[PDB]
Amino acid sequence: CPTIKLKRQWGGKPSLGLHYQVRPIRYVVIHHTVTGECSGLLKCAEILQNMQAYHQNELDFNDISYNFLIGNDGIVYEGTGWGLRGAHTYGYNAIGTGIAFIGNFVDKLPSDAALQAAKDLLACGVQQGELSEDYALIAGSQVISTQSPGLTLYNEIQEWPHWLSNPHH
Repeated sequence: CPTIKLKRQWGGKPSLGLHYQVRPIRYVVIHHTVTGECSGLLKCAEILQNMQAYHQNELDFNDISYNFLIGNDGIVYEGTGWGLRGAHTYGYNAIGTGIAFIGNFVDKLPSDAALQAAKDLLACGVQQGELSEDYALIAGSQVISTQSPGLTLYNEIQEWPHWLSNPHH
């Protein structure tokens, strides 16, 4: 079970509005940030802080759009966190957990540590009752008009158990 970097622990601002999710959650949506990569708290916190500010100020979201975000270091950074609605995926915020790999993975994969942290996050979520034992894992590109999480990353995750090939758009 990965130790999650909580919101305060990376210097993030409190959410401007809470919307509680049903438990358990049935969909996990995978994204990339279309940002540079990062490792370690110092560079990861800068990106997340700027991203949250952009989401709250320019995009009018209550908080950083993703539920969780994962760095090259293989640490899971709390975005909206478990049980709270983000704004990462149209039609899948209330009923989904949005997980973004930090970086751009059209042409490359995230680090092995990032990929393993993600699998651990999903298994622990099932174990803790955060996710349905038969949760569906999907790419953002399956359900909204986007390339996220990037073709290469997309090719990776369609091989994990729980991948669902036909989620509703």
